[PDB]
Amino acid sequence: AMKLINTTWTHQELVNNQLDNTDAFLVETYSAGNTDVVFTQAPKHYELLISNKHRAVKDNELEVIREFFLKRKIDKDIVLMDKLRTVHTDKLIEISFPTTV
Ligand code: NA
Ligand code: NA
Repeated sequence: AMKLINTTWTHQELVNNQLDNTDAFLVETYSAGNTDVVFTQAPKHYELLISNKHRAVKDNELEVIREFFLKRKIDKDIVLMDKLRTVHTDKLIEISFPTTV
């Protein structure tokens, strides 16, 4: 089955572009097979950007990716879990996780 692979080490342009020009203070990238994930933390919000150049991203994929970040990467204690926002477009899913701090 499909595992999330941290690919940050070979996305150093993108990591730095996002750190220097955005409110993000953490930027990481991951593969989920041929699906690409960008994960960030900034004051007041974490973000996941999930996209797939070839195909629509499937619902079970979304669920596996989301629950991986929630379990491993996101401090749920500061997240506003009733205020999650998920924007679904054609080949792009955007999940916002507001935070107290
Ligand atoms: Na920044
Ligand atoms: Na963020």
